[PDB]
Amino acid sequence: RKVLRDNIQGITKPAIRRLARRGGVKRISGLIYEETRGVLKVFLENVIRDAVTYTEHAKRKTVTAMDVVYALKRQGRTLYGFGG
Amino acid sequence: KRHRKVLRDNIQGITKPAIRRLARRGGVKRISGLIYEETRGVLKVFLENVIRDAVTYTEHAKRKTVTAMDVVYALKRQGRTLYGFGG
Amino acid sequence: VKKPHRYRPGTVALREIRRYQKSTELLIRKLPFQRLVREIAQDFKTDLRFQSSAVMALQEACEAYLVGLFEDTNLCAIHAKRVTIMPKDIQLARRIRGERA
Amino acid sequence: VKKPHRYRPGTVALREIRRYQKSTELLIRKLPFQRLVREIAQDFKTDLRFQSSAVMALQEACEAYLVGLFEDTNLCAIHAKRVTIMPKDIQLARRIRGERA
Amino acid sequence: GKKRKRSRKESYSIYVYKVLKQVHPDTGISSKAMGIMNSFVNDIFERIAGEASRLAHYNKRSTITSREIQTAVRLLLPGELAKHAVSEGTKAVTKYTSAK
Amino acid sequence: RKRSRKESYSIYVYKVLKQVHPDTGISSKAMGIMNSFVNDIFERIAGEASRLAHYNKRSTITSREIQTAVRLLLPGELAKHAVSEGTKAVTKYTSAK
Amino acid sequence: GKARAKAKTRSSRAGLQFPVGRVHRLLRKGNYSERVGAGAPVYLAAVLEYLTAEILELAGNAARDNKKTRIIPRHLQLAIRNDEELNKLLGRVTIAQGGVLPNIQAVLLPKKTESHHK
Amino acid sequence: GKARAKAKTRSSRAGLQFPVGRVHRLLRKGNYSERVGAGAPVYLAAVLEYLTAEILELAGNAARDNKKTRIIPRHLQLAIRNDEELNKLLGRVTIAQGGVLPNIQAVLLPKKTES
DNA sequence: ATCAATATCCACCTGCAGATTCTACCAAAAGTGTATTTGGAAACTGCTCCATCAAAAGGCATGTTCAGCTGAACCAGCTGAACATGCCTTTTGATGGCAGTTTCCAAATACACTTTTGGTAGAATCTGCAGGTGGATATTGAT
DNA sequence: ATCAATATCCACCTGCAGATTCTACCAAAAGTGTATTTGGAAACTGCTCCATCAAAAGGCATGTTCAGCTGGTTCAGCTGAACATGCCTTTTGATGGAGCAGTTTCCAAATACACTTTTGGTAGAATCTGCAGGTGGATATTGAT
Repeated sequence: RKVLRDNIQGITKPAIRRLARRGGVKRISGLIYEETRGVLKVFLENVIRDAVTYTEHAKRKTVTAMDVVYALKRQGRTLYGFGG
Repeated sequence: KRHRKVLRDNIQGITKPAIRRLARRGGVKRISGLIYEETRGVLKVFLENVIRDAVTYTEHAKRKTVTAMDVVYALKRQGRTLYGFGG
Repeated sequence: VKKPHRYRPGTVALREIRRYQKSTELLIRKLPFQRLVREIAQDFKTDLRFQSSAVMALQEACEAYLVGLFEDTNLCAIHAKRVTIMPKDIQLARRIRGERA
Repeated sequence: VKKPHRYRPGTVALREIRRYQKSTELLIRKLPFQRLVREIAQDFKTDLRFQSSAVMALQEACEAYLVGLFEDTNLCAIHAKRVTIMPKDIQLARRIRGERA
Repeated sequence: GKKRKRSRKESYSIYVYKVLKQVHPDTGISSKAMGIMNSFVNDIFERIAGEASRLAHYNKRSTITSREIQTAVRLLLPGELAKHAVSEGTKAVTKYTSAK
Repeated sequence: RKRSRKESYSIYVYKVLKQVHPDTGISSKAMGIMNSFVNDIFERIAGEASRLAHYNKRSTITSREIQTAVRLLLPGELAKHAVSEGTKAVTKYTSAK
Repeated sequence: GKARAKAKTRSSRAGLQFPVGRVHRLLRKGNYSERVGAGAPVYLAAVLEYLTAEILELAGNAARDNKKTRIIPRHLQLAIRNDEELNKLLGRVTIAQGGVLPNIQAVLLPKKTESHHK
Repeated sequence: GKARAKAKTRSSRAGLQFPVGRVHRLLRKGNYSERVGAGAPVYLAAVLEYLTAEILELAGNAARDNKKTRIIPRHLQLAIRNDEELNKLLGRVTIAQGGVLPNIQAVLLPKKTES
């Protein structure tokens, strides 16, 4: 198991641009990208935090799609299409 | 004609200075003249939805009196939970 | 008539802010609110009655909703390099919170 | 021709908008997202495994969240008589939604 | 215990396909979409049953009847959708009670 | 059977207040807010525990489901202290049978 | 003694396609109430059928406009967001592989040929 | 035969002030699970007690700050909104007669060159 | 408003990745027959609310005055969008212990009953604080 | 900066409506003993995650130019904040009375329990077919002049 470090930078500038394009944004300041990365990291942390908690209750070491769906549900971001 | 006088043009009882005061509690220093009518409409939309749900609870219980608990539950479903009136 | 005092625009507004943010009393008159409530309920069901505490609860909820919206509106106004809130600020605040209609 | 052809700024962006709003494929790369997820998860629990569908679910949620925020951000930018989104627009939108940052 | 162990998993898929064939005879549906509709149905199920439970408990009633379902529908669903759903439910209960 | 029979958490809130700040009273309105608060957190924890048990096909609510619900529902530093208090209470209860 | 008349089902009696029996079992199993009346699952099944038909109807219309005979998630998202009431009910739901509705703010469009006035 | 050792409440055994029997009754009555374990209500009662003590502590501190000996709703709202974790947990809750926190946006105040 | 390049849409065309269709199996629905619980009809209680009205009251409405805001226009220069190279970094395809059954026996907990006694409604008691005077201090504006 | 004009905070006193205590009592917590459920070890087991490598292949980090957007500056028009009177709707405090929430009893009606019989719904293996991608033209876009 290799330690993972400095990986938020793999979410490149053009991918963030593409997402902004889907949002209808025409022009983007250069400082937006790092801010966006931080926002995403916080969201992800909270979801993973809850998903692993469900995992730990069941004494399982594999995070399922349903664990994520429930974590998202309690954060008000219900996701359809990955089960139940 | 027994009771229940018909209620008409009562939204004007939410006067300009009361709205101004609420805006002041919100930290607003200067207010355009067109804000007031819009605000009145916004409040009516909120209330209608709340009363709609409150009266529904009333009807299920076969009651003719709206209780505080009915309102609290109606507000809960709109994500604006109110504390202090029981439950 | 001689040398009358007059405060500049903004000083009294700030004094009113300080006053109302220090206190907790309800700012809308009870009776007109009662009449509004009865009118709205009447359009759904006739001859309804109301407990006094139900109306007080609705008043608390309504005022909390408006204060929160005016705070968000003020941030939108300041964002546009303005100090005066306008209808377009409320519509934006309502759109982002998801209170669309 | 003597000079290579070049579209003016504000045309290719629109073409990209129409293209990505017409399609549904995921716009973030699978591999760096999966690595980031594992990195975040590592600080909470050791020796974790992940189902592939868990990562696809997280990616759909993340992109939908960012898209919604960029829509609201764009309306905040336009509100200030600008066409360029800035960090202050994101901070305002997140403040109005009630998110802690 | 059989030689080849294999589980069971229920879904609303077959009923959605019957309804689809009723509304659009010359139309299919992908597996992902069917999964989305199953998720949708499950969500509305949980919402209505949970709300009906809450209503019954506040009024100290131990039975969930068609009345609580109707009320739940009126609270969760908006306007004309609520009116048409209510009409279909009432029609169904009336046909059931007679068609013993 | 006269006049009626109600119930509240009033007496227990006053004891905690007297233990933490001996020289302090409480208004009736404030006590009502705390009772509403307690009922709300009760419903939230029990409801989440119910959902967890249903997802794991378990018909019993144990101290594990409450603990997990607390970690999901309460934020950061608040959850660790609450969990520590609950754990100490459970160990003292099982010891003092 | 016994006759054992041939089996009929509640969905057939109510004139519905959705399973009344299963909904009944799901209500009993799930801690909703201690007991469940006979009419509740019929009404609920009918409501679910109406909502399913409405969604599938609109998605099928969007599918025909795109000249596709099979419904994909995109067509359901388009159907939901173009219907005011479904959008309200599903205001906080994400449809996987659904995308978003096309919508460009007028201000983002080029000036016009009025800028190319010649 | 029967001796009937005297009763002792579960709260005292757990070292708590909040009850246990009632919480157990409320879990059974409310369709949460078919059965409820003995430890669940102790843990829950302890959690409710800690959070209550936290609110009452901060509210009494605000009371002394205003030189008042009795807690009113205003003090509870001030306590919650000035505490990041309580504000997050109770972000969508309205405390009646609570008012709001004092907060004026810096750019709306007059410029401080006035003398 | 004609001209070069451009991207994008429109008609055939194929095999293939699902999507539909069809047999066998079985958990799970439905059908009888009893027991056990109920929500609705009726009656009786008394108590919370409603209509309306006589008298302050402080709140609101109109009507004046004006400092200061908004919105529009204009310009320096900085910003980020298009676009050409060539390279990392990603994509696909091979290759080599933990989630899900089955059993168990035993920790844990339902169910009925009796016993104790803690909590709660209400009469008495207490007491913190709104309210009201009054003095001394902090903000404010014109000058 | 200097100084009259208004607000704000504190010190003090006093009656009192709301908060705290003492009775009384009764429905619910708690201990005891049967009987019941299912949770954690312990042993399969099969299947699907994890590294690892190798051959592509294309998207993006770098670097370049240059249209045009932002934000600073000025400033004219208007326009809401502030304030002086006079109406006048809200507040209080009764007075009458009226009908409806709450509780109790009894009931035919309705649902669970327990067993047996029977079949639609799932799982897997066989056919159907709609379309991602590719090929070839035709025409709306954009821009330069």
